[PDB]
Amino acid sequence: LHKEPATLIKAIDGDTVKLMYKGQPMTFRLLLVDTPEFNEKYGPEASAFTKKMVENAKKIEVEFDKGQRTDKYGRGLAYSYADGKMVNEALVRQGLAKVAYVYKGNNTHEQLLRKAEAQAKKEKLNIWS
Ligand SMILES: Cc1cn([C@H]2C[C@H](OP(=O)(O)O)[C@@H](COP(=O)(O)O)O2)c(=O)[nH]c1=O
Ligand SMILES: [Ca+2]
Repeated sequence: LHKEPATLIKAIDGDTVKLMYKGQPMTFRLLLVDTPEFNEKYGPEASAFTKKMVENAKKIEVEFDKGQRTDKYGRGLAYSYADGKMVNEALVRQGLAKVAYVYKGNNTHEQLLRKAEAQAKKEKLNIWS
């Protein structure tokens, strides 16, 4: 897998963000995670967490996995990094997302994320509290 550049256009919610990628605006949906919707418990906290992470970053990157790069809604499917830190993993590690939507061929970072979820759950963090 390869990191590629992108620039923040707008935070949207915990697991979706609007980025400029190859010069085009796209909504990205973060691979392998599920945040609560804004309307649901921890939803605002997930949204706040991702927002700060992407807004505070000097450098945003996206990393596609080996399989589909866009979903049925035309959202980009990627791992995203804020100054070298994976947003996907960080959400899970904080108990603000569950590992989810694990599809064959787009799951390179599955076990990394499951390990973070296990640590979050052990800490009884947020969603696991
Ligand atoms: C994360 C992810 C979601 N999706 C689709 C599956 C779900 O379809 P449905 O909308 O039919 O439920 C939806 C979940 O996204 P959200 O959690 O953003 O709603 O997005 C993918 O197809 N691939 C993916 O890797
Ligand atoms: Ca969601």
